[PDB]
Amino acid sequence: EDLPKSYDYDLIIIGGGSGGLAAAKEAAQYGKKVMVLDFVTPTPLGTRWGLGGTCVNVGCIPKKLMHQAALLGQALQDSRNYGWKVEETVKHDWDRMIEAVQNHIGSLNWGYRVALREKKVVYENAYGQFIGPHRIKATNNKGKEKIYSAERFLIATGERPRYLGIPGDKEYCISSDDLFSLPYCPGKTLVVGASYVALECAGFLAGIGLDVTVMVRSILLRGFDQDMANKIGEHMEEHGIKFIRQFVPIKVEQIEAGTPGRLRVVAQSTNSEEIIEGEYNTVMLAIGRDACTRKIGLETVGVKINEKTGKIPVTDEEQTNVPYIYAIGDILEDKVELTPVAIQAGRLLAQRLYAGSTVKCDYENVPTTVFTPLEYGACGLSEEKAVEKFGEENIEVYHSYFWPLEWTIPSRDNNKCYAKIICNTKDNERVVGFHVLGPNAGEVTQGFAAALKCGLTKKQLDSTIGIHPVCAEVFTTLSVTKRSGASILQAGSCG
Amino acid sequence: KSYDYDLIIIGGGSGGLAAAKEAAQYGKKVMVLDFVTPTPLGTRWGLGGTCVNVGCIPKKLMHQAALLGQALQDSRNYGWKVEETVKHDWDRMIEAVQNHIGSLNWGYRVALREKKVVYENAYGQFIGPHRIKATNNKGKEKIYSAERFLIATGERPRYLGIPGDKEYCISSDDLFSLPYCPGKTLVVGASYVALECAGFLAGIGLDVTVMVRSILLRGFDQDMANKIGEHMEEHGIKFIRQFVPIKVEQIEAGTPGRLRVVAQSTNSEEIIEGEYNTVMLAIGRDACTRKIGLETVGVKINEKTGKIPVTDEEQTNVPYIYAIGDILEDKVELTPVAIQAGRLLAQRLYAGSTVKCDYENVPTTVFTPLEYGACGLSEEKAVEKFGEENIEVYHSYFWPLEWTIPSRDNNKCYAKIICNTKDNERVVGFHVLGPNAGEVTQGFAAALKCGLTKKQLDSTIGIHPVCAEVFTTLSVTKRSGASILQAGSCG
Amino acid sequence: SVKQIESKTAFQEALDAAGDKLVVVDFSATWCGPSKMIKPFFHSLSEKYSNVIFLEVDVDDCQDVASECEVKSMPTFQFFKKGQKVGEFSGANKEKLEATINELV
Amino acid sequence: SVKQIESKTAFQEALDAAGDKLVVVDFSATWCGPSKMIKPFFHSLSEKYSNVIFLEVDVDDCQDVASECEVKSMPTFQFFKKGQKVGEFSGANKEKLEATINELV
Ligand SMILES: Cc1cc2nc3c(=O)[nH]c(=O)nc-3n(C[C@H](O)[C@H](O)[C@H](O)COP(=O)(O)OP(=O)(O)OC[C@H]3O[C@@H](n4cnc5c(N)ncnc54)[C@H](O)[C@@H]3O)c2cc1C
Ligand SMILES: Cc1cc2nc3c(=O)[nH]c(=O)nc-3n(C[C@H](O)[C@H](O)[C@H](O)COP(=O)(O)OP(=O)(O)OC[C@H]3O[C@@H](n4cnc5c(N)ncnc54)[C@H](O)[C@@H]3O)c2cc1C
Repeated sequence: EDLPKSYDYDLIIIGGGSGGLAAAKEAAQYGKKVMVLDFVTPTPLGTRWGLGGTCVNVGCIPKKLMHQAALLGQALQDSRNYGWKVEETVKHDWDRMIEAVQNHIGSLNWGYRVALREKKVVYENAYGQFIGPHRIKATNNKGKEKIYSAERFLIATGERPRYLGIPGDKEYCISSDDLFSLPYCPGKTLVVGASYVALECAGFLAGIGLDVTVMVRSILLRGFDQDMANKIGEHMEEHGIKFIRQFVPIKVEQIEAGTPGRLRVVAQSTNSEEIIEGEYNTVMLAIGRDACTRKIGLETVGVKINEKTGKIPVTDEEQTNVPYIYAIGDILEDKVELTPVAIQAGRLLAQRLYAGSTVKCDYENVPTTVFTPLEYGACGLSEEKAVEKFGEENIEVYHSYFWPLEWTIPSRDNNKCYAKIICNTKDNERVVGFHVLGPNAGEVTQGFAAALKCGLTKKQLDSTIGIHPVCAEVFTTLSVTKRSGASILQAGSCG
Repeated sequence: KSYDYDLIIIGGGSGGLAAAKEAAQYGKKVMVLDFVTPTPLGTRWGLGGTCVNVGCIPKKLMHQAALLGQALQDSRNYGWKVEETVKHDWDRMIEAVQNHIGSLNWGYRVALREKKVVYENAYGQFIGPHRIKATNNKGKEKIYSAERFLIATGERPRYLGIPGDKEYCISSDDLFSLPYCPGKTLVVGASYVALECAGFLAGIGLDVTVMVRSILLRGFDQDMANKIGEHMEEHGIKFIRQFVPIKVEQIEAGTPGRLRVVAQSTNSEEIIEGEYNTVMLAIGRDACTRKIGLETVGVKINEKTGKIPVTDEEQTNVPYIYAIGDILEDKVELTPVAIQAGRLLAQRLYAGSTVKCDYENVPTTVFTPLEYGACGLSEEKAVEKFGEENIEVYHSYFWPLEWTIPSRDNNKCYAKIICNTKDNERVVGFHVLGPNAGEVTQGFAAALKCGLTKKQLDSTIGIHPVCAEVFTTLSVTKRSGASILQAGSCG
Repeated sequence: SVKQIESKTAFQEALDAAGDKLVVVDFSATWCGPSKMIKPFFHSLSEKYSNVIFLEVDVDDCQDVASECEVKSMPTFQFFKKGQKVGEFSGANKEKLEATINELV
Repeated sequence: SVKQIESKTAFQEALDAAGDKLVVVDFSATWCGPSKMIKPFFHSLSEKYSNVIFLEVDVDDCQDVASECEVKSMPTFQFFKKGQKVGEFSGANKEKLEATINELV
C-alpha cells in the first residue's frame, strides 16, 4: 500500500548544516535511528564544499579567520611602538592565507563525519526531495536515486547567495560562497551590498591591503541600530574603504580574463537616471540570501510555506503544519538567522521529541556581533526600535566613548569606540538594548546578554564593579544621557 | 565657616581623586594632598596613585607588549611575511609607557583644576581635630582645617627584611620605569603582581624564574591557580617552590649587574644559591596608615595589619573622618572598587543619595600569559559555604578559533561555573582562563548581580564564533566524571 | 609504489589482489600537518618492502573507505591480513611504522 | 637659543628684564608627540628673531607655572610683551606660530 508498512528511520534530516547536525547528534543521544542528507549544489562557477553547512564552509569560520588576518596586520604595526623591531610595511600573501583557512575547514568537514559515525547516525551525501508522506528521494552526485522513510522529518536546508538578475553577474561575479576559497588574490574589488556580509568582507579585504569599494543601494546594515551602523561606515571610510551611495549595477562586462581578470561595471542611481561605470579586478555580490525551500518538493507532502519569501512558518515548537515535519535554521519565518540559534533550536526540538523536555527556544534578545574593522556587538532593541515600542519620553539612552588602553601607546583612533544602552523609564530603567563598538565586541556582549535574560536594570548595572583596566568596564559607569546633551568626546594624549 | 574647606583628602590615588571630583561636583571646597615618598632606590612619580603610575596601566601595557610578540609569530601562518624572529627593545618600550603615564599625570592635574579642587603635592599628616600638617618636598609645612577628612593613602611594596634586599632588590614600583633591560630575573613571590610581571618579562624574551614560598595566588580558586602556573611553566617561566630567600649578595654592580641569592627550603633546611641580573620582590603590600598620625585625631586601626575598620558607609569611628581604597579592612583592594566607594561616599555626604558600595561578587582578572577572569565564589569556597552535595560544577575546555591556524595551545583555555543546587542552580561562581578574560567576565558579573541561574544561562544564545559562547552550553559536571579534553587538528 | 585507491570497490578488491601479502594502509589528509610529513617516508618505505602491499587513502577523495575502517585521527595506519584487520596505530611516528611492517610482515 | 625656565621667579620676574622685545612662551611636555614635533622649529626659530626672546616652560618641572597660566594641552603657545598676554594658541601649527610672531612683533 501507500504508507510504508514500517519506517526506515525514526527521523530524517534534510540539510547537514548548523541546525541539522546538532539535531542529529541530539536525537541519536537517545538511541533513535537517524540519517542526515547533505549535498552542496555548486555555485555558478562550479565551487562546492564538504559537510558542516554554511557557517563552517562559507560563513562564520572563514570570515572570522580572514578578519583575524586583517587584525594581525594592525598588530604588526602596533608592535613597533611597544618596542618590537617590525618593518614599516609587511607584505601579505593571499594564497598562503587561503590555504591555511581551507586547511581548518577541511579538518572540520572531517570532524563532523566522525561525530556522526560516533553517535551512529547515517550520513548520506545526496540531495533530498520529498515525493510523498513519510517518503523522500535522495540523489547522489552520480545520479543513483533511492527512497527512504522515517517516522518524522526535519527541514534544515539553510540558504544561498542571491544574485542581481542582471547581465554579466552570474558569469563574472563571485558571492561570499566563492571568496573564501578563491584561487587568486582578488585585487581591485567592488563589493555590492551593505549587509554585514558585505561590510565584513569589504573590511578584511581592505585590511590585508586591497583597494576595496562598496556600492550601496539605500542604507547600511538594514535592521541594526542606525546610529551604530553609520559610526561603522564612517570608520571604514576613515580607514581606507571607498563608498558609492544610492547606486546599483545594471550590467557587468569582461575587459580581460585573468587570475584575476579585469571587469567593467555599469551602474545606475537609485532614483535619478545618472549612470556611471568603473573598472575592477573582482566584483562580489552580497545582496542577500534565499531559502532552499522550493526545489525540494514540499507540496507532495503538504508543508506550506510563504509563496514569496520562501520562509517556513512553524509553531514555537518548530513544527510545521504537518505533525511529523519540523523545520529550523535560516529558512524559518521571522526568526533569528544565526548559527547558535539554529543549533539551540535543533538541540531542543530533539529533547522534546525524545527526552521529555518541554523547553522552547528563546528568540528574544539574541546577541549578535558584526566583525567589521571595528567590531560591533548588540543585544536587545535598537534605539529607533525602543522609542517606537515605548514612546520617546520613556527611553533614556546612556552612552560614552572609550579609548582602548592598548591603543594609547600606538596612539591611534581616540573617540571611535562607542558604547550605549537603551533604558525603559516606565520599567525600573530596565536595560532593553545593548550596543558596543570596539575591540572584542563579541567577548564583551555575551555576558551582557545573560544579564538581559535576568532583566538587568540601570540601578543593578551601576551597582556592578567594572574590571580595570578593560574596555567592557565602560558600561558600569555610564552617566551621560543623550537627552541632557553633554559632550562625551574625550581628550587626546596631550590633554 | 571657621573651616578652610568642606573636605580634605589625604592620598591622590584611585579613590581620593574620584571622591574629590565628586564632592566638587556639588560645589563644596575640597583639597587633595598627594605626595609619593621615594622607594629605597630613589624612584618616584607624579599624581594619579598606584594603579596609574606603578600598577594597572604600566602592567597591562607591558602585558600587551608580550601579547604582540605572540601576535608577530601568529601572523605568518595567516599569510604575513613577517621576518624570521623579531627582536624587542626594552628602552623603547619603557619610554612609550612612561610617556603615557606622564600624560595621565597631567590629565589629573588639569582635571582637578577644572572642578576647582586645590591640589598640593604635600605629605599630609594629622595633628589634631580637624587639623592636618602638610610637608612639601622642600620642607615648608602648613596646617589646614576642613569640616571632614578622607583617608585614601593606599599601600606600598613590602620587603623581606633580609640582608641585601632593600639595596639590590627592586619592587614593582621600580620595574615599570627601570633604566635598563633587566636580563636574568628572579621574581620572588606568587601574588598576581608576581606572576603577571614574571609573565610579561618572559613574553618579551627574558630568562625569568619565580621563587614560591608555598602555593600560587592564595585567595583565588586553586584549581585555576595551578592551571595558570602549569601554563607559565610550559611557556618558559621556570619555578622554584618551597623556598624563600634569606640574603642577597651583589656579585657586581651594573646596568644591570650580577647578583646572587641565598634561599632556604620552607619545609626543611636545605639551602641553595643562584645568580641573577635582577631580583624583584612581589611579596605583598603594606597600608600607609602608621606614619600619618591618626592617634592625635582618634581614628582607630588594626594594630597588626594597618587596615582601617569602617562602616558600610565608609565612615571610621570619628564622624568626620572617612576612609576608602586598599587600606580598608577586609574589603576588595582593586581600583574600580576604591573609585565606586569614592564616588558614592561623596553623593551621600553632599547629594542626598543613600546608595552603599557593593563589595559582593566584584569581578577581577589576572593578566598572566593566559588571562584569568573570575567573579563570585571559588570552588573550594563554595563547598565550604554550601556543602559539597549542593555544589554542581559545570566546566569545559575551548580552543580559540584564532589559535587553530597558528595551530597552538589546544585544551588550555578552560571555563567553569559553580552552581548551588539548593537555590535553583544559582551561579555563585564564575571562572574563565583564556584570551580577553576580562572583556568576557564583565557582563557575567552583571548577570550575577541579577541572580543568574543555570536554566537562564542555558536559555541564552551564545555569539558565534566567539570564546565567551562556551559558557552558554556547559553540560558536563565535575561530578559525572566525563572527559572534556577536546580534539586536535588532525582529529 | 603505493596505490591511491579511488573507491571502496578498488579497496576491498585490492586487499585481495594481494595474496598472502600484507596490506599496509595510509589514511591521510592534505589538511593534516604530521600527515604530509610522514608521507614521503611512506613512499620510500613502500619500496624498501616491495613484498608488502602499500595502499593510500585520502580521507576526503574517498571518505567512504576511511569511514568504514573507523579512522578518527590523521595519520592512521591499519594493517590487514587477507581482509582481517590485524595491526593499526595513529600519529606520524615513522619508527613505530616500519617496526610494525616488520613485526607483522 | 631658547631660555629654559624652571621657576616662577625666573618667570613672573624675568618677564621684565626683557623689556618690550616680544617674548613667546612655549608650554611643552617631554611625553607629548606633537610637542616635540615642533620643538626644533621653535628652537631654530629662536635663532631667527633677536627682537624676540624665546622661553620654554616644561609643564611638569614647572607645575606651578603651567597651572598659573591656565594651560590645558600641549603644545600651547602664549605671547607676552611687558607681562601682557597678547597672543595664545594651541597645537603644533608652525605657520600659525611664526605668523602670530610676525603680527605681534
Ligand atoms: C558570509 C556569511 C557569514 C556569516 N557569519 C555568521 C556569524 O559570524 N555568526 C552567526 O551566528 N551566523 C553567521 N552566518 C549565518 C550562519 O552561517 C547561518 O545562520 C547557519 O549556517 C544556518 O544554519 P542552518 O542549519 O539553518 O543551515 P546551513 O548551515 O546553511 O546548512 C544547510 C545545509 O544543507 C545543504 N542543503 C541544501 N539543500 C539541500 C537538499 N535539498 N538536500 C540536502 N542538503 C541540502 C546546504 O548546502 C548546507 O550544507 C553567516 C552567513 C554567511 C553567508
Ligand atoms: C603592580 C600592581 C599592579 C596592579 N594591577 C591592578 C589591576 O590590574 N587592576 C586593579 O583593579 N588593581 C590593580 N592594582 C591595585 C590598585 O592599584 C589599587 O587597588 C588602587 O591603586 C588603590 O587605590 P587607592 O586610592 O586606595 O590608593 P593608591 O592608588 O595607592 O593611591 C594613594 C596615593 O596617596 C599617596 N600617599 C600615601 N601616603 C600619603 C601621605 N601620608 N600623604 C599624602 N599622600 C600619601 C600615595 O603615594 C598615592 O599617590 C595593582 C597594584 C600593583 C602594585
